[PDB]
Amino acid sequence: THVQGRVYNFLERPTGWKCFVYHFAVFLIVLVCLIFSVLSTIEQYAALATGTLFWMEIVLVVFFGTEYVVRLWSAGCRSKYVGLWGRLRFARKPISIIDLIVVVASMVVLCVGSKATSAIRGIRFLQILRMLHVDRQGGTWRLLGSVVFIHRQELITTLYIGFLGLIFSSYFVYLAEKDAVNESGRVEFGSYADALWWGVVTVTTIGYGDKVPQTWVGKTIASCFSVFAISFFALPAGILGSGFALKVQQKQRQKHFNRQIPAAASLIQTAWRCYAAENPDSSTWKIYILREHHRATIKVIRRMQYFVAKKKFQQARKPYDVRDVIEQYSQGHLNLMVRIKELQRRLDQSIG
Amino acid sequence: THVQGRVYNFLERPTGWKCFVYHFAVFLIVLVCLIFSVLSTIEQYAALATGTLFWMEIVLVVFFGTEYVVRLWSAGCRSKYVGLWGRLRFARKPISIIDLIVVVASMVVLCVGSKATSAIRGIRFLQILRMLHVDRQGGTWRLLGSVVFIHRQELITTLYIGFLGLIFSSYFVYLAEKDAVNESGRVEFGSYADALWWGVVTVTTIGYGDKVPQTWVGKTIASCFSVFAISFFALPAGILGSGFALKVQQKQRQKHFNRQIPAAASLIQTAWRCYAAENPDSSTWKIYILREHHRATIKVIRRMQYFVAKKKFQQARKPYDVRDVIEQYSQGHLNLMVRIKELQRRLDQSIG
Amino acid sequence: THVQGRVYNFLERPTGWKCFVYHFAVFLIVLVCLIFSVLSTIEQYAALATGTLFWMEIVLVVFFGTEYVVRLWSAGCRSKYVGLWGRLRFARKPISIIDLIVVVASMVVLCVGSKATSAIRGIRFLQILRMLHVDRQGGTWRLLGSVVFIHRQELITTLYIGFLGLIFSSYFVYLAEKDAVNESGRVEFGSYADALWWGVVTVTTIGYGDKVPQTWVGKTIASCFSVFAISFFALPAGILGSGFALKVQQKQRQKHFNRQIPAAASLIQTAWRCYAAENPDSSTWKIYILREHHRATIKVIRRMQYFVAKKKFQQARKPYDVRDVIEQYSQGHLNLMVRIKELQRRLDQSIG
Amino acid sequence: THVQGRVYNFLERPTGWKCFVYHFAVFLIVLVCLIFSVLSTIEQYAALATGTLFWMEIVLVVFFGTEYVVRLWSAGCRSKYVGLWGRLRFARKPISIIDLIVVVASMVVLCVGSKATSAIRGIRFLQILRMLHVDRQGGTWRLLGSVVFIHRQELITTLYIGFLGLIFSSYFVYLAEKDAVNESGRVEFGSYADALWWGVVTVTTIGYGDKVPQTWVGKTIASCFSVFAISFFALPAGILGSGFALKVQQKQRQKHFNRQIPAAASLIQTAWRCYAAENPDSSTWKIYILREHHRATIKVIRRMQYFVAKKKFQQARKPYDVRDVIEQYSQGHLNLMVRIKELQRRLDQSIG
Amino acid sequence: TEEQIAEFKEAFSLFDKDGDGTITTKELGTVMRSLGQNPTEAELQDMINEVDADGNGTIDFPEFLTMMARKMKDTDSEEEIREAFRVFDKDGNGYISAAELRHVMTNLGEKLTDEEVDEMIREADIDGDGQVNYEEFVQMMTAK
Amino acid sequence: TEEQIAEFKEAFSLFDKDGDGTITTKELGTVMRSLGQNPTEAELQDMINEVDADGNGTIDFPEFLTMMARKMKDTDSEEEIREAFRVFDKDGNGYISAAELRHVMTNLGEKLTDEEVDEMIREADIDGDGQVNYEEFVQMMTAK
Amino acid sequence: TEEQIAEFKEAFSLFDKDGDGTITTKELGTVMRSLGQNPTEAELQDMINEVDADGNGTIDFPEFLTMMARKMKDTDSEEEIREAFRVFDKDGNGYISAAELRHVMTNLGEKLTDEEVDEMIREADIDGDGQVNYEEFVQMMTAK
Amino acid sequence: TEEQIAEFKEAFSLFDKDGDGTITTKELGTVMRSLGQNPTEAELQDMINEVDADGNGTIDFPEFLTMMARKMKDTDSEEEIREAFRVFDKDGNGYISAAELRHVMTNLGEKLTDEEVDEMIREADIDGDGQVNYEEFVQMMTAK
Ligand SMILES: [Ca+2]
Ligand SMILES: [Ca+2]
Ligand SMILES: [Ca+2]
Ligand SMILES: [Ca+2]
Ligand SMILES: [Ca+2]
Ligand SMILES: [Ca+2]
Ligand SMILES: [Ca+2]
Repeated sequence: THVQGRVYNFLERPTGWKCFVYHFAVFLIVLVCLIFSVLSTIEQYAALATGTLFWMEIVLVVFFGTEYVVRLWSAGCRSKYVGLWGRLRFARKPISIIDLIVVVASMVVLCVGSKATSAIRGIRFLQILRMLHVDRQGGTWRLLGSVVFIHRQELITTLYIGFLGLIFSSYFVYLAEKDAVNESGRVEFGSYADALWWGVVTVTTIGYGDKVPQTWVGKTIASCFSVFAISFFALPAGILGSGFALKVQQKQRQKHFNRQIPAAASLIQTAWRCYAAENPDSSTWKIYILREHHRATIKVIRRMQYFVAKKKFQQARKPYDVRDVIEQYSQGHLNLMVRIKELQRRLDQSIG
Repeated sequence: THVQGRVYNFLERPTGWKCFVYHFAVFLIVLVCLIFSVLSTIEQYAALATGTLFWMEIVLVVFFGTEYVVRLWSAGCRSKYVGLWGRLRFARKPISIIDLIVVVASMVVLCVGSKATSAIRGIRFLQILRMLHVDRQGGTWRLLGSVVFIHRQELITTLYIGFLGLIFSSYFVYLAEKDAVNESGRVEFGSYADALWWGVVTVTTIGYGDKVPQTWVGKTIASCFSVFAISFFALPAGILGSGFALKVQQKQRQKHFNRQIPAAASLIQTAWRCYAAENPDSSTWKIYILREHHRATIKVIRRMQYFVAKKKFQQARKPYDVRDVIEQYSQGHLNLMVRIKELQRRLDQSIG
Repeated sequence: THVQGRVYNFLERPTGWKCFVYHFAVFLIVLVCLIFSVLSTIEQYAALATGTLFWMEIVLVVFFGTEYVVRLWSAGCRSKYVGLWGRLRFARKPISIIDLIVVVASMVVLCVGSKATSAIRGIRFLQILRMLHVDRQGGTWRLLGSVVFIHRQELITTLYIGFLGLIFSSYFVYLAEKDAVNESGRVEFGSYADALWWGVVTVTTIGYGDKVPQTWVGKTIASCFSVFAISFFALPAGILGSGFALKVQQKQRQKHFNRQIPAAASLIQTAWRCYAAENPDSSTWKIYILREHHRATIKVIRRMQYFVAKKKFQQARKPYDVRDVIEQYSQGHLNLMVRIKELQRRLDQSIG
Repeated sequence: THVQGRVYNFLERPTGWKCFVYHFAVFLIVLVCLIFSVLSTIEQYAALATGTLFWMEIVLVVFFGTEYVVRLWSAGCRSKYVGLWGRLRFARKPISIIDLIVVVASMVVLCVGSKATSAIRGIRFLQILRMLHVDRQGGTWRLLGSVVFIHRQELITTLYIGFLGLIFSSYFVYLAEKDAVNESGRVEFGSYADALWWGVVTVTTIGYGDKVPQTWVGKTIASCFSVFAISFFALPAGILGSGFALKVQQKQRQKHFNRQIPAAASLIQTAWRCYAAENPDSSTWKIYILREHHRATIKVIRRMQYFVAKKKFQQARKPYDVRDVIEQYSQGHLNLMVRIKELQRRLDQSIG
Repeated sequence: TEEQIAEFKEAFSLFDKDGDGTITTKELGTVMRSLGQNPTEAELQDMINEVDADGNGTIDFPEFLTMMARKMKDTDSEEEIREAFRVFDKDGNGYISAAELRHVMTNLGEKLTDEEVDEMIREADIDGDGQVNYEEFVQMMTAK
Repeated sequence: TEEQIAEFKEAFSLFDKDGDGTITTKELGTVMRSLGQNPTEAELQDMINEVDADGNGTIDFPEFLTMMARKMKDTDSEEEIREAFRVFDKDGNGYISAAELRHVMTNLGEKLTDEEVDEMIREADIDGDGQVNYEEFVQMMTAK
Repeated sequence: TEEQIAEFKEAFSLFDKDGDGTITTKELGTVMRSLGQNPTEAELQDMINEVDADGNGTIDFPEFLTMMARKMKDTDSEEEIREAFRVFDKDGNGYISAAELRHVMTNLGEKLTDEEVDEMIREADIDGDGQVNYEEFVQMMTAK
Repeated sequence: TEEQIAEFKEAFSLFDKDGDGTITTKELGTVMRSLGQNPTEAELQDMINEVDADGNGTIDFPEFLTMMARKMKDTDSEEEIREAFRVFDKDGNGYISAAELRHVMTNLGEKLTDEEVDEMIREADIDGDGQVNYEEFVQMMTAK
């Protein structure tokens, strides 16, 4: 079946320009629905947008219901999704769960609200949840998650130290400004919660201005805290940006995809030979053509070869590095030395 | 003969100190015009600046028209711009289009508006548009565009996730602050549009302060959103800055321009030999001196040599990398092994 | 025998999931105490939170007092902490000092303040101090400190130049705005201290808005200062983030821990042989199978070998670099040349 | 003979801990003078600080006047500063000019003001200028300048594009908000100058809040401009921080200072041999031991050797790179091939 | 683990043959040639490097025990085998043609013999469809 | 394209001469020497590397077909030839002197024969003015 | 002092035996073989590289004096020896087993002789406990 | 500059002899050995690399002219010589001892002859003080 694979490539792994146009049109219609949701809150546009909302939501719920069914049927092209259990394995993905929730809640809203505040809050939140539909493969989420996980120790360090600085500076400014009254007669720092709110707003470099220290002690503490602890909250962006740039730069020194074909074939062959060694009557035993004690030796040599193949396949999928140069020189020097030893042995044997 | 090229190098691709002085003077007088336009909006300086504007704009439109004509004539020094179609190819460029528009609209304004609000709005926009005249080659735009295109996946990921966080946090803060009334009796969060405005101002770390959450739920949501989603909007600057620094660092390991002369000559020669192989009566067939079936083999060997020449020219234009070390070692080891094999062969031939 | 080691690994160097769960629970209970401290300042929650604080503080002071004693006993598993002097050497660590202070001040407060404003301020500060208990090994502090120390010259340069810019711009804006009166009749820039406060808030990109220049000279100076001197205060975050990313990238090219076993063994052996050369009747003198004047030469050769072993151990603990490639090629080329010299010498000796 | 050098190393190139303590004390006394200047502007502390300022300024002007003379005398230890013209060469340096200005203006102020507004403004600015005295060698300024110059194209690109975006967005927001009146009846955007002030404050992420767009068109334009053009102004900090981190990382792969001793000696020797070739009766002509026409060839071979020595000295002062590996392999492969050719030639001569 | 240590020691002794207590490149190559494989010196060095942890260039009994203590049923090993199989997966649907699999197995890498390639195809046969599923293949390979 | 496959198979068989189904450096060099080229081993390895995709060191019929299916009329190929020509463009106006072009062609790279260099100059002749326009040369070369 | 200079000059003369004023790899190897150590050329080059500062490939008297003027009692040297000892520390508590220490010393690196290994164990014996403390070992090693 | 091109062509012809129009490592070494310097092949390749721009491995007349058209009186050359002199400057005050300069010149790098070292010291003698100023040395060296 090739039609199933073609529609699966159209829907879940788009490539070309037609699929991009289709997905872009879906994104635009979802964005227009979100804009209408925004306009529904305004007083003058409340009635018109809500009146337009009903038919737009009917059209979208029918379209997405049809497309979900088409996609779930087309999932059978893959091997993990063949059969009933494969279909309900497809349904357990987070993106498919979100797609099902958005559609089922849409029908529930259309069937219950049509018969208040909740009846419109639900649909407003549902057309906000539809923006997750853009990323079908989760590529953006995986790209962010890999870099976040790699720099997790640095991120945790910066967050922890920044939180400590925030807590301590907020307490000190609260002590300095506990009783102060500004213009218009209002105590801006009436509690440690107010001090913490001021500290968060200041350390995130927002600075609304609704709470400002007014004593000289508070201003000095705020000056030092703003100078120092702000960098601890600006650090994660720099760490993640430099990481992203470093991965992008490393993408230019990647080995060609055809360079791992022999390594992958060798890994499969070595793994299967290790597997087939477990059969006493296997046909893999005639490679060594009586054989009674050689089996224990062969099963060890095969395991060693399998480990070597694993190492080679691991190395074939990495970008170029100094380790590659070192290994290449080691192998070349060993081969050259072996050749010169062969020359010496031949000369000594022939002429003495 | 060379006067056209000299004036083209003066105008289009400045180099030296005279051209730099000319371009700097043009930039200064354009900036003075912009400052006068700014002063024209002030009540006291409206009359004086506008009175000074007329003669300055007449002088500028005449000078820029003459310089545009001179540049268009001098464009024929190149080979792409020779002739009528070459001139309209030069005029089609975006910078030449902007230059033509700024001049023609300047004459139109000076001939229609001179003899109310639009007649000065247009001239102000036109002298705002004159600052694009500084970059004749588009070097800044190309430098930005290359780095933006290279890091496009990371930029799209950060923008998409930041937009999602903005939308969701704005909705939650709107729900938390829908009915709250601050001092002076004003509902700051009266709609999701107001919540979105607050979210943009907060997530971009501006913090005007015209909309601040006033409930504890809203303040907690704003605290978490400010801590987290702000980095997602500060990320693009870090990504692009690290990219720029990485390109600058890579500029110090570039191969000398003279190292690609043999490679370029070889590429041209191989491409022309592949082209000339298509002629049965060509004079390129006497290199291999009845030739009937050798031609099918020669046309394949020449294509292979052309591909090798393409590879070598591509490698000659890149900075040094680990791939260069690996290729150099491979070639050297192969040559050494061939030499030792020749030693063995000679010894066996001579002494047996 | 080993129970002391198991409990030390449970407490001071946690590994696994049980220790992580224990430490996470401790962190959560400390955070709950901090939240109760925040709620104690609010008027409505003042009575309930303070009433709940007493029992929770008693429970925590007993738990931490027991755990401190258990940990101090368990410190004897190591060799530096064996015995009485080892225990008081453990007690001198900053983290142990903080742990002792938090408990002793807790008992002092519960025994004196319980039997006032200070009696609550002190306990609030003490349960603020309990957040330092999370980092037992100081890993975050050491990770920050290493990168800060490495980039110390750049950090000092940026801080010094930013401070100079802040001082000069604040003085100029003070001169420009000394006599200005804004709306509501209040001189925002009444002194150089006010100008400095404005400068700090502006250069840290906070911008509360309580002090804004109102003259055109002040606005122009503020515009230039904001455009330029702000980057000098945003620089440290970028420097430290790029440094963190560079260390993380360098972590992927580290040599395996088993590669330094021969180097470490060789360093120990060479150091001990240098030490044992000092004994005239030592048994290390029989390596050379009387011996009167050879001792002065042996004691020098051993020192040279010790220095070589030190170099090898230093190199074995570093990540891969171009120096490794250069040294490997040097050694391999020397060996190959020696082998070819042996070939030539053998041929000339045998045949002449 | 060495006293002058010792005091010069004490003053201009401090090293150790005594010189560091001296310079630290000078920095602290200058900072205390700056704090007193700040306190002199405050109304309550105006009299006391000004009264204390007289004696402090007298003591400092005498100390700095004595130390300037001591330093100028001690400058003769170097070779560039020997003699009268050397002393006026030392005095011409920017730091020495600043030191002379701060002292002469101090004496002038203390002799004229003591015997109104300007008489205090000048001395306040003079104690502000004393902070430049800390950096005697200009190390921070040179470190900043090198990195700024290296990334000059990127910095210019970002600044130019950000300026264009600021200008255009300010004009569009001015058009959108020209006639709008906020609460309290005040036109925040009364002119393009006001729009430009708003644009600078917004694009630098300060956000005072004294000017905020109030129409939906203005808010939309401000939202897009804040999202995009802010990164163009945050870029320079990222570029410079990544550059600083890259230089710091490059500092760990620097060659030892002793690797350039032979190269420097060879460069000096080759340069002097090229110089001495110009003398027909020189004693450098006996190296080739009459000689009539060999001079033209010798003077060319010497020039070639000088160029090679220049290249080697340039390479010896750089950190390790891929070029070093490539050159090392090229030389080693050439030597090995020459050795194998020698083997072949010897064998063929002997037996063939 | 009496039997396990006994058989591992017997296997180690079948490689050592010297009583030294270390297995070298020469001894490994000698045994391999006794089996009839004439391995290259580079191949033998690669074989030794994996087992050898300390870095002295030989294999001690602790290293032999550590290497024999591994398992191919590991989740990472299964993922590695699947990723190796994905290189020859053109469509990406988890199926590889029987003819392409046979060609790759016989002509690339270790160059498996025809009889063992047919044995693998018999084992990895989804009712003789002709487009073998390489996920169940890895499943039963790692099942052991 | 059945005729194209037939001619490609004929050329592959002419290169092979062995019936194995792969082309090695030895066979490629043998044919090149039969034509009178005496190529270096490094040159032969470089020639093999481009065509060889799988990495086994030889050329199969699919690899031969893929290599024969390429084109020099590609836009990237045209831009590459123009960039190669710009290395000898002193000004940047798209013109290169006939004498300089002849010197470069005869004395650098593949060292074209004088007769074929004059043939190239005849083909790229802007009315014999002596300053050839190298963009028209690439235009005609890529037109095939 | 003058005695130190005199003995260092005597040692330098013993190494040189030539009066040139420089020590080369050939001379160092000659003396080492006179002691009976047959060092490798790479080993001799490594030995020369540390002492040789200027980089000319030999050892002058100032370089010899600088090398002899060092000391193993340095804090960095003590920390380095401790770090080397921590590689064989399993628990991390500052104790290394006597059997493991003996095996490592005899079978790794310079391969110390059995008699000197027993001498070290006698020196590094905390009342014959069997789990030697390697901190006091480094302490007394760096004491002199 | 007809005379300049004249003697440059004369020198190029003296180096060439073969008449081809290029100078190779073999010809350069032949002339150098005719002068009596027996240069190494690596040295000859290094000498050729600087002059050779096109990269063909030889030296054409334009390359020879470009190399002969340089100058040692350049500001960068003067700064380079000063930086080379600063390596042996201990204090950093711009003075280097006569004995240290003589030792470095005779024993490092090109290993200048004693007679020319004394000639240099005579030229670089500030009234026979014994602590020569290496700035005036470079100043008059670059004066030419
Ligand atoms: Ca052996
Ligand atoms: Ca081992
Ligand atoms: Ca074949
Ligand atoms: Ca094949
Ligand atoms: Ca020419
Ligand atoms: Ca020496
Ligand atoms: Ca000849």
